Amino acid sequence: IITNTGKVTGDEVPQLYVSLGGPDDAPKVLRGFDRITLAPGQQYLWTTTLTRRDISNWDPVTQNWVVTNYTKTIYVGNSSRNLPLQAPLKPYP
Amino acid sequence: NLAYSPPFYPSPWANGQGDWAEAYQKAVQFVSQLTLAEKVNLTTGTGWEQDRCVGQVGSIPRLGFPGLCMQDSPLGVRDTDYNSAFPAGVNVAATWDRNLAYRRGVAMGEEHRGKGVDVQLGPVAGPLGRSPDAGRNWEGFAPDPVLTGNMMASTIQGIQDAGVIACAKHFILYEQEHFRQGAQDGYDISDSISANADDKTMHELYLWPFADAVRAGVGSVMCSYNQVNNSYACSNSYTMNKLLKSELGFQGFVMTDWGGHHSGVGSALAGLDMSMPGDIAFDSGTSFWGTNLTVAVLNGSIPEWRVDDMAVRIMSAYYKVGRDRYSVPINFDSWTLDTYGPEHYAVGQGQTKINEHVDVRGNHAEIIHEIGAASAVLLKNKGGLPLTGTERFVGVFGKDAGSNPWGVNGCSDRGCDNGTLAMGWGSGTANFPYLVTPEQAIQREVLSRNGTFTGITDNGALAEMAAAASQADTCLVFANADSGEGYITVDGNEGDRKNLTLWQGADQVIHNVSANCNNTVVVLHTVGPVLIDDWYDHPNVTAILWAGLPGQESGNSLVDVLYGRVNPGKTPFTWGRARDDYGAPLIVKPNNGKGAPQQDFTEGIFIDYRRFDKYNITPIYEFGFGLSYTTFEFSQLNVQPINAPPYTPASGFTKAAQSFGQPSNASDNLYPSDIERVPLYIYPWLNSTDLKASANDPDYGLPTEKYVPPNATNGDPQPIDPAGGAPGGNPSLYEPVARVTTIITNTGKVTGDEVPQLYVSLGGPDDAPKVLRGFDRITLAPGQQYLWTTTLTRRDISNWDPVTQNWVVTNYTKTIYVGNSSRNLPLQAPLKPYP
Amino acid sequence: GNHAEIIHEIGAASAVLLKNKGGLPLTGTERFVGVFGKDAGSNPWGVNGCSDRGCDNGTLAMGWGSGTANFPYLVTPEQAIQREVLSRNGTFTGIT
Amino acid sequence: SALAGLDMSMPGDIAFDSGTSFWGTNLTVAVLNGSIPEWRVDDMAVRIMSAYYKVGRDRYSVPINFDSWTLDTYGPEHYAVGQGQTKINEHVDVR
Amino acid sequence: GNHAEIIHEIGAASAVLLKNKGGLPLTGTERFVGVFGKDAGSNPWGVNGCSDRGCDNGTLAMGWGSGTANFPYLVTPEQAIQREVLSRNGTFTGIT
Ligand SMILES: *[C@@H]1O[C@H](CO)[C@@H](O[C@@H]2O[C@H](CO)[C@@H](O[C@@H]3O[C@H](CO[C@H]4O[C@H](CO[C@H]5O[C@H](CO)[C@@H](O)[C@H](O)[C@@H]5O[C@H]5O[C@H](CO)[C@@H](O)[C@H](O)[C@@H]5O)[C@@H](O)[C@H](O)[C@@H]4O)[C@@H](O)[C@H](O[C@H]4O[C@H](CO)[C@@H](O)[C@H](O)[C@@H]4O[C@H]4O[C@H](CO)[C@@H](O)[C@H](O)[C@@H]4O[C@H]4O[C@H](CO)[C@@H](O)[C@H](O)[C@@H]4O)[C@@H]3O)[C@H](O)[C@H]2NC(C)=O)[C@H](O)[C@H]1NC(C)=O
Ligand SMILES: *[C@@H]1O[C@H](CO)[C@@H](O[C@@H]2O[C@H](CO)[C@@H](O[C@@H]3O[C@H](CO[C@H]4O[C@H](CO[C@H]5O[C@H](CO)[C@@H](O)[C@H](O)[C@@H]5O[C@H]5O[C@H](CO)[C@@H](O)[C@H](O)[C@@H]5O)[C@@H](O)[C@H](O[C@H]5O[C@H](CO)[C@@H](O)[C@H](O)[C@@H]5O)[C@@H]4O)[C@@H](O)[C@H](O[C@H]4O[C@H](CO)[C@@H](O)[C@H](O)[C@@H]4O[C@H]4O[C@H](CO)[C@@H](O)[C@H](O)[C@@H]4O)[C@@H]3O)[C@H](O)[C@H]2NC(C)=O)[C@H](O)[C@H]1NC(C)=O
Ligand SMILES: *[C@@H]1O[C@H](CO)[C@@H](O[C@@H]2O[C@H](CO)[C@@H](O[C@@H]3O[C@H](CO[C@H]4O[C@H](CO)[C@@H](O)[C@H](O)[C@@H]4O)[C@@H](O)[C@H](O[C@H]4O[C@H](CO)[C@@H](O)[C@H](O)[C@@H]4O[C@H]4O[C@H](CO)[C@@H](O)[C@H](O)[C@@H]4O[C@H]4O[C@H](CO)[C@@H](O)[C@H](O)[C@@H]4O)[C@@H]3O)[C@H](O)[C@H]2NC(C)=O)[C@H](O)[C@H]1NC(C)=O
Ligand SMILES: *[C@@H]1O[C@H](CO)[C@@H](O[C@@H]2O[C@H](CO)[C@@H](O[C@@H]3O[C@H](CO)[C@@H](O)[C@H](O[C@H]4O[C@H](CO)[C@@H](O)[C@H](O)[C@@H]4O[C@H]4O[C@H](CO)[C@@H](O)[C@H](O)[C@@H]4O)[C@@H]3O)[C@H](O)[C@H]2NC(C)=O)[C@H](O)[C@H]1NC(C)=O
Ligand SMILES: *[C@@H]1O[C@H](CO)[C@@H](O[C@@H]2O[C@H](CO)[C@@H](O[C@@H]3O[C@H](CO)[C@@H](O)[C@H](O[C@H]4O[C@H](CO)[C@@H](O)[C@H](O)[C@@H]4O)[C@@H]3O)[C@H](O)[C@H]2NC(C)=O)[C@H](O)[C@H]1NC(C)=O
Ligand SMILES: *[C@@H]1O[C@H](CO)[C@@H](O[C@@H]2O[C@H](CO)[C@@H](O[C@@H]3O[C@H](CO)[C@@H](O)[C@H](O[C@H]4O[C@H](CO)[C@@H](O)[C@H](O)[C@@H]4O)[C@@H]3O)[C@H](O)[C@H]2NC(C)=O)[C@H](O)[C@H]1NC(C)=O
Ligand SMILES: *[C@@H]1O[C@H](CO)[C@@H](O[C@@H]2O[C@H](CO)[C@@H](O[C@@H]3O[C@H](CO[C@H]4O[C@H](CO)[C@@H](O)[C@H](O)[C@@H]4O)[C@@H](O)[C@H](O)[C@@H]3O)[C@H](O)[C@H]2NC(C)=O)[C@H](O)[C@H]1NC(C)=O
Ligand SMILES: *[C@@H]1O[C@H](CO)[C@@H](O[C@@H]2O[C@H](CO)[C@@H](O[C@@H]3O[C@H](CO)[C@@H](O)[C@H](O)[C@@H]3O)[C@H](O)[C@H]2NC(C)=O)[C@H](O)[C@H]1NC(C)=O
Ligand SMILES: *[C@@H]1O[C@H](CO)[C@@H](O[C@@H]2O[C@H](CO)[C@@H](O)[C@H](O)[C@H]2NC(C)=O)[C@H](O)[C@H]1NC(C)=O
Ligand SMILES: *[C@@H]1O[C@H](CO)[C@@H](O)[C@H](O)[C@H]1NC(C)=O
Ligand SMILES: *[C@@H]1O[C@H](CO)[C@@H](O)[C@H](O)[C@H]1NC(C)=O
Ligand SMILES: *[C@@H]1O[C@H](CO)[C@@H](O)[C@H](O)[C@H]1NC(C)=O
Ligand SMILES: *[C@@H]1O[C@H](CO)[C@@H](O)[C@H](O)[C@H]1NC(C)=O
Ligand SMILES: OC[C@H]1O[C@@H](O)[C@H](O)[C@@H](O)[C@@H]1O
Repeated sequence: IITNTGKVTGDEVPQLYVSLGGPDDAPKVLRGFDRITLAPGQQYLWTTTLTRRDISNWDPVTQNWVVTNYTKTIYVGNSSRNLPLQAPLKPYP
Repeated sequence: NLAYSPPFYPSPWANGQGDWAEAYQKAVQFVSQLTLAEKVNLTTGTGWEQDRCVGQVGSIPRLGFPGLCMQDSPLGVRDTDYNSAFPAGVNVAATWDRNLAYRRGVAMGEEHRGKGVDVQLGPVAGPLGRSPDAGRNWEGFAPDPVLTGNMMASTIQGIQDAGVIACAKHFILYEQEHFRQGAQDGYDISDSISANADDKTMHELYLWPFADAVRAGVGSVMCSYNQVNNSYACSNSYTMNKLLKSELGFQGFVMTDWGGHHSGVGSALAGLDMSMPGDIAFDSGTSFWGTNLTVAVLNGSIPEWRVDDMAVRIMSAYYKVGRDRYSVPINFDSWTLDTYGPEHYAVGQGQTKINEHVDVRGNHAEIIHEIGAASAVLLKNKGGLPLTGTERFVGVFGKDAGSNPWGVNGCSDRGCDNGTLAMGWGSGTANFPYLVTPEQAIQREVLSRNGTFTGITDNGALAEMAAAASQADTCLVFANADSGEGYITVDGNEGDRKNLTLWQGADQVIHNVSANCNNTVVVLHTVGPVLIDDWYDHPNVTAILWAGLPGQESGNSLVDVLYGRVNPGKTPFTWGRARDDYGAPLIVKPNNGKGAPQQDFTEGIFIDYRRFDKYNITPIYEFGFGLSYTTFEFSQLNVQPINAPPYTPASGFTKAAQSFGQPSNASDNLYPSDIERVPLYIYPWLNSTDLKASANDPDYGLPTEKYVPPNATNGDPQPIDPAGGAPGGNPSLYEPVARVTTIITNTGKVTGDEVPQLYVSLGGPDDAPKVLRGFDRITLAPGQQYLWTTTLTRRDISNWDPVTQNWVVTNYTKTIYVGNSSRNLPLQAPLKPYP
Repeated sequence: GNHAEIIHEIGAASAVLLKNKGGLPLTGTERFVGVFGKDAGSNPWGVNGCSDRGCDNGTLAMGWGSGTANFPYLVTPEQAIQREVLSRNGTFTGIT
Repeated sequence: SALAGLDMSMPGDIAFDSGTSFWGTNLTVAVLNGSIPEWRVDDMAVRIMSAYYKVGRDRYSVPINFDSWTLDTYGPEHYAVGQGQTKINEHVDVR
Repeated sequence: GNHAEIIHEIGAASAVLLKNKGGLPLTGTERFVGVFGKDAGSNPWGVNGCSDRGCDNGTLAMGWGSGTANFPYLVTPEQAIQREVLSRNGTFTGIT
């Protein structure tokens, strides 16, 4: 949820970064974004769907895309460093 | 003896193909999560005046879904405030400019979006324009399937690009107001008028602009009030299952016109998706759907796949245009402008904040102004226009020049003609933020250049007019003609116009000013054509300008044309000498005893210019005609055949129908205890697990075979229609067959606009001598040359063959005509077969 | 000539504010401005339509008789308030 | 390059106005002498025309109405060698 | 105050058409207008950038010395003509 906490209508660019988890991976990588207009005090539920590719690495050995064993962490916010909310991706039950 | 509408079943289910694939997938994923009761909520409106929008289906609170809001109209947001009032569709048609149509669409969708509206109830392809005097033709575009079809597509794209579902209406053969909901004028008739047309006439005329709508991505279609071969349009399996969903491949949803719904099971199986406003009659507390549709699925009378397809089609439209991306809650109320009031307006309950007074107009005044100006049509000009700006004394004459004394929004649904005319009456309206009159704007312009001015708006004051006309340099005379939806009657005009002549006593005003002023310029604000034979050729009328219904900037857009700053369009309808010249008289008296009146489209394709052309009737001004402030010449016609792959009829089979959830039990469809049941409010729930008692239907209990036609419940793979295969029809119909190039040259002194027009003679004995198949709008400086290139499709040179139930290129030779009106076509060439 | 300028200046400066509890000046941020009354509007017989201005058919800008002159035009309260209101993005209705 | 997956050579010569091409006449000869299978060049042509038909050039085609080398209304078609005088700019407003 | 208006009206009325065989008036629909000359443009040092206007660095609207005044702004020929040409969808270029 994204809420306009100010006094005027405004545009936000919510962003979704993923940490793939491995020791050679980048701390995080952009995998989602949108641009929304919200009036004052308005809420928006922002829904993004990640794909297999968005949580894979390229493995030279098998010459294919793999989801490594490392825990993937999803971060949400409005720049590459303003990421107040985070959560791990768990297996489906 | 009595026209019959054959059955076609089952109701085609949505196929997830082509441009609809992403939206279908999201719809499925959404509807897959739903209970039966939640699914029924998407289908059924909550009752007349029970929520905030003109139409509103229920919510799905378990998933945080607020429902959908359906709001009028085709020319702006109806029944609110701080919105714009756009020009009428007939003016858009008169521009002959697709990109202006597009831009108006974006602008309208933007206002709907900012008010929280999900579906905008337009644009209008039906009425097409069968009869010049039918009351709602101004809401639509033109009596020509190509012109209207192109404007539908452009308009729909605009709307839907702005994040709002469009709704093509009224489907179909809704071509007059009298008897559209049956009994009126003291006549007792059992049922609405019935439009009876043959399969070719349906295909070559009325349905064609719907195919364009569907091909353009239109998210919804509204079925009409009238019957079609004596089955109600919202109950007609041939029009909704066969024509719209099978042949045209429509992948969105079909809603009822308001009170157009006539059955629960029949209508659902005959292809209907949404019931508006959701009750049987306004505030009856009863619905053919709602509780009844919950029961009809529970008791096996309607397959689960069908109520799933209604929901999947509804959410497909929603996802297709991006409704999940534009979060604006409903911030207005259609019933009152009060800030506070009842949510449930019909029963005075649930007091809350119902209008936020949000201003959605932005810079939309600019596209309204442009369309206003470009849409004006200069029918006559002997030097009277353009005005120089330095006339010493300017007279403005006629009530149509000035304002409504009751305020711009003073008469509900614009049901009056008390001044200048910028919009007809009925549901097809919006409230104005202001209206700039011709009087206001002309006075400002004349005074900007120190001219003197008088405005005489009492059409009774003939001595005063004569005297001032004796003294003025240029007399500007204004006259109008009004019409609208049939629930409103203005001076004996019950929606439909009771004649084709001028309103407000303007004829006499034209006569006395002409007599005294040798530089009289007449301006017409008419919903369509009027008979002008008695004054148009008067030597003192030095120009005639049709300005239609220009919306809120009427007079500002008018002065741009008058002073030559913006160039005029072309008439999108015929101006004939006499009424009888149009044919297709209105049925204003019952012609079937006490049964549904019978409107036979005996004329076939022969309406407006096709009729005039066929019978050699000479109009005063022909379809596609208009003068420019310069001259144009047409040269070097070249028709180049393309080696089209031969026509491939479609074949193969649909997927089998699917159910997205597990079957529901009556036990899970009871009113939840925590719900306070609003009186007359339409809900999906059952009083009890006793299905008969919860439906409360006098006729409850028959097995399907006894009241429903064969194959209505067939969920197995179906034959793909040979004329279908994709939205708009078989893709092989849209294969290019010819490339037409022609040179247009501005041979005059001033810059101007031309509307080049391409007409095709299909060539057979029963074809029209020429039908429009292409147009554009170009601006040329003096001496400038332009090569106009049009690519003709197979559909463009085909006829509908009832025998083979497909489109066919006949053996008769086709002739391409190129020029700037339906009768000024100096260049022609046969369409040759590819070597 | 340029005599409009003096007519305007006398028009303005001759106006008398008898009562004012808060209602004037207008701020230029009004969202919906209504104009009410036949005296805000035009004479429908035209500006010089009644001999010697011998009538009261719209806004009153001059009494009747020999103490009169013909108008080159007459800008009404309705026309001008509409213009000012629209130029500040306001909505407007005139009921006359 | 043909066998390595290239489909179109732009601007077509080896060097600018060199009069020589790695394809052109060379590609004709390469196919005729067996060095390049017919399926390869056929696949070059198919892939080119697949793009053309994908976006609907067959629907939206209009003749070229401008010239990249000069704004003059009249000039040479074959700008590089001052040849083939004709109307090369129609000055069409596409804005 | 509103003295811009008299300045504008005198500006215009003071212009002298010395020669004309077709070039004036402009139609307001020319497709490409070129403006040429350092006299069409701005003083790059600002409108009041030379003491007592003691320079000729752009368009000339006033001579130098005590017979001068500071400008609130100066609408140049380039500025106004570009705005007018573009208002009628013409193209434009200014070479100063
Ligand atoms: C098709 O469908 C449409 C839509 O439904 C439909 O539209 C309707 O058309 C109607 C017909 O045109 C139309 O009604 C006409 O309206 C005319 C204007 O109405 C307004 O003004 C009048 C007159 O006001 C004058 O006069 C009165 C005094 O009587 C005074 O009080 C006023 O202040 C004002 O004064 C001025 O004139 C004085 C002298 O008269 C002068 O002394 C003053 O100094 C000053 O100059 C008001 O009374 C109204 O209330 C409106 O405000 C209206 O003029 C016209 O009336 C005439 O015709 C009617 C028949 O249609 C008669 O009932 C009526 O008595 C009038 O009859 C005279 O004129 C006709 C022809 O014009 C003539 O044949 C008559 O014999 C008679 O002649 C005498 O007078 C004329 C001039 O008036 C002289 O020249 C002669 O020599 C004679 O002396 C209509 O009433 C209606 O508005 C419109 N409806 C809508 C909603 O749009 C249309 O009808 C349909 N078409 C068809 C073909 O069916
Ligand atoms: C599960 O729960 C369900 C939810 O409650 C529940 O549904 C209800 O079922 C009952 C039956 O049990 C339904 O009542 C019937 O409705 C029929 C249809 O009425 C409407 O449509 C008529 C036109 O219908 C044609 O077109 C439809 C598609 O539009 C087709 O489905 C139809 O089959 C029919 O097709 C024919 O015509 C087509 C051209 O139009 C053509 O393509 C096709 O090939 C074929 O020729 C309308 O005329 C009708 O309107 C009339 O009546 C209403 C009032 O009802 C008025 O307002 C109108 O002005 C007008 O006069 C509807 O819009 C009815 O036909 C059927 O009526 C017959 O039977 C009842 C007696 O029970 C008689 O009162 C009536 O006079 C009729 O008699 C005729 O047929 C009988 C045979 O039964 C025969 O004896 C007699 O001689 C005579 O000719 C009946 O009213 C009800 O609609 C459903 N309700 C809801 C809410 O959906 C279901 O029962 C439950 N199931 C179980 C198992 O429990
Ligand atoms: C309002 O009322 C009007 C008047 O009723 C409606 O207009 C009618 O609409 C009908 C469609 O619903 C249409 O029906 C067709 O008629 C054709 C021939 O009719 C001729 O006679 C009449 C009357 O005597 C004339 O007035 C008319 O002008 C004609 O001269 C038939 O050829 C059509 O049959 C085919 O389609 C129907 C369904 O539409 C199928 O049931 C039927 O099986 C036929 O289809 C097969 O055969 C054709 C033969 O050429 C094939 O081309 C086709 O693809 C199919 O082929 C399969 O089967 C064959 C073996 O048969 C096999 O070899 C092949 O491989 C395939 O598997 C049809 O009956 C009326 O003509 C039309 N009337 C008029 C005057 O317009 C109007 O729509 C109503 N409107 C509404 C909204 O309700
Ligand atoms: C089909 O469409 C219709 C029409 O939209 C839907 O009907 C509406 O359903 C909603 C949700 O049930 C309902 O809203 C409730 O109105 C109640 C009656 O006045 C309110 O009492 C209730 O408020 C409570 O819940 C809110 C959140 O749900 C809380 O924020 C609030 O404080 C209240 O919470 C108290 O009570 C709840 C139990 O109700 C309890 O759990 C809490 O702890 C707390 O004590 C709702 O806002 C509308 O009234 C309905 N509209 C009408 C006209 O009746 C219908 O739901 C749709 N059908 C389906 C199947 O989806
Ligand atoms: C489901 O859909 C069906 C329509 O297919 C819909 O049927 C309507 O139900 C009402 C209520 O049973 C019917 O009302 C009848 O109307 C006639 C009108 O002249 C009256 O004679 C009857 O009156 C008696 O019964 C009432 C019962 O509530 C009493 O209150 C009253 O005093 C009388 O004793 C009766 O009202 C109506 O005719 C049908 N309509 C049709 C076209 O069949 C049903 O209402 C829908 N269900 C839901 C839950 O919405
Ligand atoms: C087919 O493709 C081949 C390449 O795969 C292409 O080969 C090129 O041909 C030209 C000759 O036609 C070669 O150019 C020569 O280069 C040598 C340098 O080593 C020069 O000696 C040659 O003479 C130049 O200088 C002379 C001075 O007297 C001049 O008289 C003369 O005109 C020349 O300017 C000449 O330039 C070139 O080396 C090859 N290129 C490669 C990369 O192998 C062949 O031309 C193509 N065929 C067609 C029909 O296009
Ligand atoms: C502003 O527009 C209004 C709406 O058009 C105008 O009001 C209308 O004015 C005409 C002429 O005065 C009236 O027509 C008369 O009607 C009577 C009887 O009608 C009665 O029945 C209807 C219901 O069907 C009812 O609504 C009415 O109140 C009446 O009781 C006829 O016998 C006369 O011959 C004549 O035709 C309209 O009735 C009236 N309509 C409304 C909705 O008020 C008004 O004149 C316009 N004002 C200006 C300044 O132009
Ligand atoms: C804007 O206008 C100012 C003032 O006219 C310009 O500055 C002036 O530029 C001229 C030419 O470069 C200078 O001339 C110089 O005179 C000295 C003698 O004092 C001589 O030795 C130099 O070789 C040269 O001829 C002039 O002094 C100078 N004046 C001032 C007050 O600074 C300036 O160039 C203009 N700028 C633009 C961007 O157009
Ligand atoms: C066309 O307009 C002229 C006015 O410009 C009309 O001429 C006047 O007509 C009346 C009535 O016959 C004469 O008494 C006047 O002397 C004429 N005025 C002038 C200034 O010449 C002329 O009659 C109009 N034509 C028609 C057919 O009505
Ligand atoms: C207006 O013209 C009519 C004829 O159409 C005539 O009978 C009448 O006297 C004229 N009235 C005036 C005031 O000129
Ligand atoms: C539902 O039950 C109430 C009584 O609780 C009754 O008044 C109403 O008529 C019933 N509704 C139907 C549709 O039978
Ligand atoms: C139902 O459709 C099938 C074709 O799938 C056909 O065999 C059958 O004749 C139809 N049934 C009736 C009763 O018309
Ligand atoms: C209008 O009149 C005023 C005063 O004479 C004058 O300043 C202005 O230039 C005039 N305008 C025109 C276009 O003649
Ligand atoms: O108000 C919603 C609907 O109302 C009906 O009365 C009209 O015929 C429709 O065109 C309109 O969209």
